[PDB]
Amino acid sequence: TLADGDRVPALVIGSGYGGAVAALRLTQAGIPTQIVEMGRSWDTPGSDGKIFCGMLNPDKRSMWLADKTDQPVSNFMGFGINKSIDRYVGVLDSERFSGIKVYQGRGVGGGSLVNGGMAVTPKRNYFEEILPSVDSNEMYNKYFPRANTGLGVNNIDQAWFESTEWYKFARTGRKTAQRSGFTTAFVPNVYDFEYMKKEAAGQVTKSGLGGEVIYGNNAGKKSLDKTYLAQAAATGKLTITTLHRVTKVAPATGSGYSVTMEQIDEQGNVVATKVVTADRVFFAAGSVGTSKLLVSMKAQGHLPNLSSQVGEGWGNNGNIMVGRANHMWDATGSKQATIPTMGIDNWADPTAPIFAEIAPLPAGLETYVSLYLAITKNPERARFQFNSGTGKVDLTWAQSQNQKGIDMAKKVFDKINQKEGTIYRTDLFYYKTWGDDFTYHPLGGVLLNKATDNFGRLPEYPGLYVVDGSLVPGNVGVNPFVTITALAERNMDKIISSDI
Ligand SMILES: Cc1cc2nc3c(=O)[nH]c(=O)nc-3n(C[C@H](O)[C@H](O)[C@H](O)COP(=O)(O)OP(=O)(O)OC[C@H]3O[C@@H](n4cnc5c(N)ncnc54)[C@H](O)[C@@H]3O)c2cc1C
Repeated sequence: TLADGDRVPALVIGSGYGGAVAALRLTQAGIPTQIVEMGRSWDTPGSDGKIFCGMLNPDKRSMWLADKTDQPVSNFMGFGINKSIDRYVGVLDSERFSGIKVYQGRGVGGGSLVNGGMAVTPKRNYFEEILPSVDSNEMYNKYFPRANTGLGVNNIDQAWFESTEWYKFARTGRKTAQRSGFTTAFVPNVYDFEYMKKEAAGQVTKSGLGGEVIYGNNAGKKSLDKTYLAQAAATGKLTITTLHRVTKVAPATGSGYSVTMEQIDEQGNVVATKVVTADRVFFAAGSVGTSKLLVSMKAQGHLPNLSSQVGEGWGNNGNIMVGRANHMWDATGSKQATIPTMGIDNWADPTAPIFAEIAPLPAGLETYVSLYLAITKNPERARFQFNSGTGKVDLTWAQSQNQKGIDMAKKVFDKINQKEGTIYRTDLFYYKTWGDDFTYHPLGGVLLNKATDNFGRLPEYPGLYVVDGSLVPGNVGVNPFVTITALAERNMDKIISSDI
C-alpha cells in the first residue's frame, strides 16, 4: 500500500475498465504499477458470509456513503426499496448533480462490479462518424476483438433461452417488439451463461437467477477483478491500494507529479492524507471522476495549462427508462434473470434512433410490466465547471435536455402501445412515466483528440494520460464498456511502444 513520500514509476487512478487495461498492459511490459482505488476490495465476506448483498433485501454494502438504499425503480411491488442503512463504503454510488444522478460502481473493478455485463461492440458506421480520428480498421481487426476476448465475452445458448422460465420477460418483450416491425437482437455478456444453466438446474448458488446484479454478483458475473485485474496481478508487478481517494495532481519539483490522496476508513471518515510522486499518471477515475479532477486542477491553478476543452462534451448515452403494461395474456413471469440478454435495435431509423434493452424487473411475482432502458441518439451535451463558491465541480446538465431522447423513445414505444392497446406505467420511479433523471452511462468530459491528443495524452503535461470513459464523445449508441476497453487497448499499445 502507498505511503506518503513514495516515488513510483506508474500510478493508475481508479480500477474500472480503463484502469484495468492500463494496469495489465503496463505490468506485462514489465513496469511496476500502482493502482489507487477509492473504494474497497470486494473479496472479503460480509455478515451473512457473502461478499455482496442482493437487491430484494439490500444492506449497507449496497450504497457508497449513503443513508438509504437506491436504484431507479422505486418501491414497486416490493422491488427497489429505500431502506435506511449506515454510511459504508458500499458498491453503488448514486452521485447527485443538479440535473441528473450518475450511478457509478466504487471498488476494485469499478463499474464492472455493479453493471449488467452487457458487452456490445458499436456499429462500425456510427463508430466511424463519432470518432473520425481513430483508425477503424485497427479497431475492428484488432482492438475490439482483443477487448471482447480479454473481457470473457460469451453468448447465451439460444435453445436454452427459448425454454427457460427465467427469460419469459425477454420473450414477451421480443414478441411485442416484433409485432410492431422492430428488430430484436441478442446481447453478448461477461456473465458465464454455462454457470447460469446450472443455477437454473439448482446445482450451483444462484446469483443472476437469485436477485443479484446492481449491488454486485456473488457468482457468475466476470467482473474485472476476475479477468483483467487477475491477469495484471499474476505478473507480480501490480500493487492495489484501496480506500484512497485522489484529490490533487500537480507537477512535482524536478520531475513527475505529486499525487495527493485521502485515506478513508470504511465509514468514509478521512483518517490520513498522503502525497506520493509518480513519473507517469493514468487517469481512469471514470467520465465523472476524471473530469472532476482535471477541471478542479485547472481551475485551482495546479494544472493551469490544460486545454480549454477539459470539461466539455459530457453526455449521458441518451439514457431513458420506461415501462409498459402488458395485457394479461402477455405475462412476463415471476422468475426473472437479472441479466438482460435481448434488445430492440432501431438505431438505423433516423426518426427514432434508439437501442433499448429489454430489462428485467425481478420482483419475484407477476407484474405484467415490460421494462426498457433506451440508449437514444440525443445530441444534447453538457460541461463540468468548477464552482468557486462551493469548491466543488458542477455538471451543467439539465433534466430538460433529456426531452429529445424521450421524443425518440416515444416514437418506438407509442407504436407498440398502439398495436397492443396498452398504456405506460406511471408508478415505477412520483407519478412519472419517463425515467429521465439518471444515467448509468456517463461519457465524455475529456474528449479524445480534443482535450487530449489522439492517444489520450495530455500534451501540456508529459506523463499524464487519460484512459477511461471521459475520452468518449457522450454517446456510442450501445452499452459502453466494450468501447472504453477497446479504446484503452488501442491507447496503451501506442503509449507503451512510443513513450515508455
Ligand atoms: C447499474 C449500471 C448498469 C450498467 N450496465 C452496463 C452494461 O451492462 N454494459 C455496459 O457496457 N455498461 C454498463 N454500465 C456502464 C459501465 O459500467 C461503465 O461505462 C464503465 O464501468 C465505465 O468505465 P471506466 O473505466 O470509465 O470507469 P468506472 O468503471 O466507473 O471506474 C472508475 C473507478 O475509479 C474509481 N475512482 C473514481 N474517482 C476516484 C478518485 N478520485 N480516486 C481514486 N479512485 C477513484 C471509482 O471508484 C471506480 O472504481 C452500467 C453502469 C451502471 C452504474
